[PDB]
Amino acid sequence: PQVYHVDAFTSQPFRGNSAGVVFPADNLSEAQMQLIARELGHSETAFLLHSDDSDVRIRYFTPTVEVPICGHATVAAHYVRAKVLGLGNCTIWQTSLAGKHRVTIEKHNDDYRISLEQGTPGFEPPLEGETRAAIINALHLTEDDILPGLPIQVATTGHSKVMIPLKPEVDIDALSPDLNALTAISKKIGCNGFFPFQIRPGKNETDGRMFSPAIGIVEDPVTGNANGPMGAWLVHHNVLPHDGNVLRVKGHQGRALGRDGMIEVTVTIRDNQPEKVTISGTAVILFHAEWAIEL
Amino acid sequence: PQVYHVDAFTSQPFRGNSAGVVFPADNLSEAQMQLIARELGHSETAFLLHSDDSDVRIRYFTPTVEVPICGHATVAAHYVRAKVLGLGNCTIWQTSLAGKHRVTIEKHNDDYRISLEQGTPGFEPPLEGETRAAIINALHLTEDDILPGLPIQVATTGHSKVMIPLKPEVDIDALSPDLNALTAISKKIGCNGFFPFQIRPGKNETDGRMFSPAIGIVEDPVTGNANGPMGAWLVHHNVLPHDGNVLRVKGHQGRALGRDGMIEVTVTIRDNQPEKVTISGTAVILFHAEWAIEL
Repeated sequence: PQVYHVDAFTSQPFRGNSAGVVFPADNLSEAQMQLIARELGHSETAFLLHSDDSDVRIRYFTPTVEVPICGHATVAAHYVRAKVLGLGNCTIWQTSLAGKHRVTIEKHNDDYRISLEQGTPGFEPPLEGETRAAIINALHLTEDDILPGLPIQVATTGHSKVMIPLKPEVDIDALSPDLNALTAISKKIGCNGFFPFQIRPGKNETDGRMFSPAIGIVEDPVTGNANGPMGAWLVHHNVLPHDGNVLRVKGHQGRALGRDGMIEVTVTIRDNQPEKVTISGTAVILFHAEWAIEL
Repeated sequence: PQVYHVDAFTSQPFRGNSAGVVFPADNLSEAQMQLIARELGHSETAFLLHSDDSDVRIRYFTPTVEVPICGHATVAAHYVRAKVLGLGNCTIWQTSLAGKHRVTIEKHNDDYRISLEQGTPGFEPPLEGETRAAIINALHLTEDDILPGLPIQVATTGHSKVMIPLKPEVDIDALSPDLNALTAISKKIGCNGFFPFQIRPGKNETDGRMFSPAIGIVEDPVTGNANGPMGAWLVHHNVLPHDGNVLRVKGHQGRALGRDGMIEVTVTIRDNQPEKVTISGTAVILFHAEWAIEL
């Protein structure tokens, strides 16, 4: 029984999004898992369990509550598991609270990249009138800062987020929103995260920040559930040119926090609509240890 | 270069006040120590360094800033150091930004107790009028709940706290303070922490809670710089009987957080006043490891 401290969506130590990984977590109760996640203090800790109906079952806990699948924690978990079991190029099936998920492992020069297929892409009607203006004013921007001819709009591949497309000229790192205003807007529109992003001039690459004060996370460093839908939204609205039937976007997040990370978003396209979204990233293990106490 | 994860002021895993301990830290810069402290996410991480004017130097970092000294981190550090070096019953001097402090290490039953001698006890003029009323109201109490004829006041042995003496009848675990009100009080009085405490009937034994929302810590599990001054306060205001040489109080803190800890406070007495305050506790190492990355 070991604990691993992992920075996900980065190969640079102390960057990315940190997660704990514990295994084997078989015969740990729900309450012991919750206690260990509280103790480690990461946004999430993944606990790896044996499964007879899948390759592996993962349970995910914040310091206070069990959650369903989490992108960065899932990357961390499979990165650890690949490294410990010495996997090569493999497809793995994992179970969680949220059912079954397809995970891919790619090995290149003794390092690993983990891919996760997300749920079905979807969009809600664009936010207009007072709700739009209130979101823009919560970021202390004006309508001139928004990418022309594109909506502020809830997008999802499983956990919904508000897309806020910004012009390249906007200083996204200087953004300091009204957190209480965003929290109020989240209850009305029923969406707990806001995702302002911009596109690097000329490239299929982006820079975003994810603010979710309603749920108690002021800002998450690197968010698969924002970057995935963003890639889907980019196809849906024909914002980026693509050859073939795939859009590949390199999403950057976490720079203002001093926790830069990179998610590769691959979107398969059917009749110019997003069909499937896959997110990819690597990780770095800072340290790992056997527990010095009986659990 | 190793990292230890320690719960201080307890022998029970997952209780007490957790701290990180890193050593040797001699080839780390200030920036690296700060990043490590941020990464571990403990309220404090202690870094153990060679000293040229004492037995050991310690630097203390929260996730955001360097601090002069802290009790639970000091206990963690010397506990780890005692385990790693196989020390016996030793009295040593440590150096920090707070200066030179005397640390005692005691070995009983293959385990260790660490004592730290704090600074000189100090007591400011009692808080009265609107300020006293504001503090009581922010705890959702009334004047009937405060230990009769005793002041609410800033007291200190190194880092000041507001002493709030409650009747033993008050349900201290049920307190849920107006944190915005405490934050505004802290700014007016120039003190960031509030320490409601009560005395167990017939015993030299206390229960307390330390709230410090002004600095982004809603509640601290076990605070040496609150329990120390509390011990001194009890002598200064003639609250508990004693022989006249020493008063020993067993302080408890952290129960409502599910992070129960204990801190022994020893106060030497001269002319019916507190002269010298020592705090003591044990600790438990949850795990430790060499860093897997180059620092």
